[PDB]
Amino acid sequence: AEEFPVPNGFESAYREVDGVKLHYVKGGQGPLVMLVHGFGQTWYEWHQLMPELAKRFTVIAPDLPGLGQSEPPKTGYSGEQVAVYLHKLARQFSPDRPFDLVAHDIGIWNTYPMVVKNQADIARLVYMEAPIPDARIYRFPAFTAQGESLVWHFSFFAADDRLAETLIAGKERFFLEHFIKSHASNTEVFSERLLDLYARSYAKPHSLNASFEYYRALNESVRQNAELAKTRLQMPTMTLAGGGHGGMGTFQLEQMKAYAEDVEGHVLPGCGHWLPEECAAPMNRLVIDFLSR
Amino acid sequence: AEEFPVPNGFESAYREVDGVKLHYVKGGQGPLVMLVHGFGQTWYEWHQLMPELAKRFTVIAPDLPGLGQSEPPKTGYSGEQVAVYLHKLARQFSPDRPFDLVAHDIGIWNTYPMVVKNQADIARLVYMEAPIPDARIYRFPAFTAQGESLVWHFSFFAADDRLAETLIAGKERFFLEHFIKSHASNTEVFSERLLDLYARSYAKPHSLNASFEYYRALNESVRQNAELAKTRLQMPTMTLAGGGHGGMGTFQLEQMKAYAEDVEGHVLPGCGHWLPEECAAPMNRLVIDFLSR
Ligand SMILES: CCCC[C@H](O)CO
Repeated sequence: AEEFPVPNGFESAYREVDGVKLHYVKGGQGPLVMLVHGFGQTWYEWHQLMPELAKRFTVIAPDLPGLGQSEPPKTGYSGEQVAVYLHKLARQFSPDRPFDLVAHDIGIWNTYPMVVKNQADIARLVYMEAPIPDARIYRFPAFTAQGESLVWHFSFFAADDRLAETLIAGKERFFLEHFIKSHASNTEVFSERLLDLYARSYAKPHSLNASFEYYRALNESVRQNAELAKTRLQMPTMTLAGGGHGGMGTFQLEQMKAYAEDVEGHVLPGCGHWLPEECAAPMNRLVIDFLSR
Repeated sequence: AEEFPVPNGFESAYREVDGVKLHYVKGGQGPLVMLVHGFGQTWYEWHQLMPELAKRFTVIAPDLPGLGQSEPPKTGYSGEQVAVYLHKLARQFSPDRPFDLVAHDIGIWNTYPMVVKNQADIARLVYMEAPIPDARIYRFPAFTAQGESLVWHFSFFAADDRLAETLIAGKERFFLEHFIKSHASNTEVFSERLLDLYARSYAKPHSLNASFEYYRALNESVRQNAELAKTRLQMPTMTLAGGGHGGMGTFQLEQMKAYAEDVEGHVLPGCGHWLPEECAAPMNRLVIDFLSR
């Protein structure tokens, strides 16, 4: 049983990594590109980009531990722990060459440590729409003159007593629609069918919990990254962010400038947080061209 | 019926003010002091302080519009709108003499405009444990290096689509225990029995909604107060804040200095947001002494 439909020419498969059964969707030929999703979503956010990339690359899109059809991590949900699973998965398919990495939202949190610790393994890097966990996150405001802020959910999701699971259970589809649309410019791309699919996936009890455990580990991830960031990133890097409602704007590139020597950035007007779906055509073009250099 | 037990020698009654039936508890004799509660609670938070004050004052403790046993406001939930109800209620009992005011949490939001617009009616003022709505509220962080921030709930409660009521309805007792304890230093005073009492009151559907409408009106109150604050407060004022987990600390006094000519402030160590219950002895003493000047 597949939670989401597989594109023609791709296969849905699993690999055991350190005792954890990881789900992924894979297709194409050539050097490896790994695409890593974020919160509220699964591998499927990449389903429009995948067949285009597959003309030039071997493409793998895993479900993050605990999410989609992947088993929860057996170590923990901090960025360093999760990055081990993703790094070892990629290396199963690209043992002798460096691979490319594209990540969105918490996919960034879950890959940054393996990028900085294994720089020779990473040919090119694309990061979109999330802060790397560092002290900058403590400056985002709780409330705005226009209403709810961008990241008040950091506290909601990190709270103890299973606050988020307890309040959201039974209302998973309702909450996810609110959350997605509050962070979107182009809400029309999120059809009832698409929202149904994403909601059913993250509503699995272990997935609903896994979702928030990433946030419960965020402060630990920040502390981890304070040490890791002493080593700058050397590989060619591109950042993308949305310039419309829900987007990170200039923050993405400005933060990345502190981490990478060789970085170019784009802000996409008329697009919010969910770039692969809200602004598929220009986002896909920018990623494809950057990786094809 | 009575949601909370009246202290001996006090009466529970109602007064219609501009078409809205307000509930209050009243006792004692002498000059009038009005005690105004905050979010998650009702007049009952004052029930330990009330007998002591009643030896020297006529004491009234109303339920805020829509909360406890008071009807929702008919105008709106902004600070200026709600303050009219409270000012008129007080002046019914003290038409020819100024009265004293003690306010906690959103009790501050709902009284500040009537204090500034009717300064001669207010003899002495005590404010505790919340910001006066102004530009400073936009500087509070969404997330902290320790975990959930003090006021991330501002965004949760203000969110469109009735997000908060939809998630919290039917889980009111769970939510309130988490909210209260997470804002406390001395959590032990919040017995299951006491939490049962508070939760039953705010679980009334009109009360759960009313609670959040105060936050949906917060930006309006900020705009209102930008004009009002052009006139400084002239009457003797005292601020209190908790110095422990969940408390406002030095912020309370520092903000009040911008608003008042004559102000003294105290931070109570080992006490969080819920001063009358967490630290009844020192808080009650500070209030009684200040008013008895
Ligand atoms: C909305 C910007 C991205 C920040 C985090 O990844 C939120 O889940």
